[PDB]
Amino acid sequence: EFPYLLSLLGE
Amino acid sequence: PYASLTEIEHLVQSVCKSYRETCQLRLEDLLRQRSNIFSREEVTGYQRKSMWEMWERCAHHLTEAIQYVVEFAKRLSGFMELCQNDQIVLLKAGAMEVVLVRMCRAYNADNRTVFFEGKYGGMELFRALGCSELISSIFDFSHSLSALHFSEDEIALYTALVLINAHRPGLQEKRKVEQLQYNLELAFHHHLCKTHRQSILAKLPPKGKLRSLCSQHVERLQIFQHLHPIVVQAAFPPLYKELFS
Ligand SMILES: O=S(=O)(c1ccccc1)N(CC(F)(F)F)c1ccc(C(O)(C(F)(F)F)C(F)(F)F)cc1
Repeated sequence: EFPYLLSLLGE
Repeated sequence: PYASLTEIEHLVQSVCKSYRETCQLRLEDLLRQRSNIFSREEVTGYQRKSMWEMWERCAHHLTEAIQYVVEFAKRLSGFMELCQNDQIVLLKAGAMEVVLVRMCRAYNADNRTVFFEGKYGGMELFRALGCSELISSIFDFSHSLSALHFSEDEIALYTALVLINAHRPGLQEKRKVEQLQYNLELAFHHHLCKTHRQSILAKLPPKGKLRSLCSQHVERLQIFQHLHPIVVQAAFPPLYKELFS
């Protein structure tokens, strides 16, 4: 439930 | 499986480098800008801003600070080894805590001001937010940290431990986090021993201090959000909502 957090972790 | 002295020395270097690459503002820049202080006119400008606009500005700036903490986490030795769930649990719980610690760099104890939007200003700049007690708590916490005179390397090693805290509820691989935490503790203690600064240990903030400040922040956010729910929807960063909503 954390798409922007995962996106940052993935960048 | 525990770490050699060489691995611990490497870990000190690694953590300091990660901080160096993600500290957002350079300490030398912050210090040299102490004489640049918001004029009475500019302070009046801020105080006249609406509550919602001040809240949205502060949410923006906090979110930017939080992105740098995430980058710090990503470059930290052994963070990538954590499962995805635990990465989120640690950051959701700890990111704001790290920001509150990092804030002392931008705080001038001589005149009780903080670097904000390009100049130094006192707590009165923040009147429009309508949460004087929270503001006061934040300035008090920065003042307590100013007295320790952290080095940048100390800030690096201490914020690593603020993030890698095995006692967060919800962690699924507690033991792995305990091991990473222990090694980071060894690195922090090693560095302090070499620099003759072990005396700071007794002076560090009491355990649930950071937790208290973060819980107050969330409460004030919830009160705001309750009073202005469309503003939060329309104008707060998504990351901020995910972290705090
Ligand atoms: O915690 S705050 O109340 C806050 C409110 C709303 C959104 C984010 C943060 N606020 C406290 C303060 F008293 F300082 F205002 C806050 C303001 C500014 C910051 C910032 O530290 C800084 F530097 F801008 F002042 C930053 F965000 F950047 F970190 C952090 C928290």
